Amino acid sequence: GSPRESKLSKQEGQNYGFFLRIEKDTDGHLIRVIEEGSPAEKAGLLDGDRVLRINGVFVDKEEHAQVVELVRKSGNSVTLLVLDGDSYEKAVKNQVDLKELDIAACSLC
Repeated sequence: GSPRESKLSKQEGQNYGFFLRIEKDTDGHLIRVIEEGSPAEKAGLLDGDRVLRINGVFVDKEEHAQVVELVRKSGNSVTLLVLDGDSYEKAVKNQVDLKELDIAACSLC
């Protein structure tokens, strides 16, 4: 499956509505527990998605704290490039260069 670009917006007094996790023996910055009615929910985030980029910044190899800090530094809007859990785990298995993944697609019909 393709990565997706999710554009989240929130107000002061709100959160985006998900947890970012590192899990034992699991690769990637994991999105977990999408809160009902949240910006994350509205923006198409899914449990098990990995965050590849935050506002264009490649974060797959960054430490958890630095990924969370980039979210904080983004303020009340943030663009996430995410990849679903199955596609991410297949990509790592297949030695796909995650840095080259982009949403741009174009086919002639």
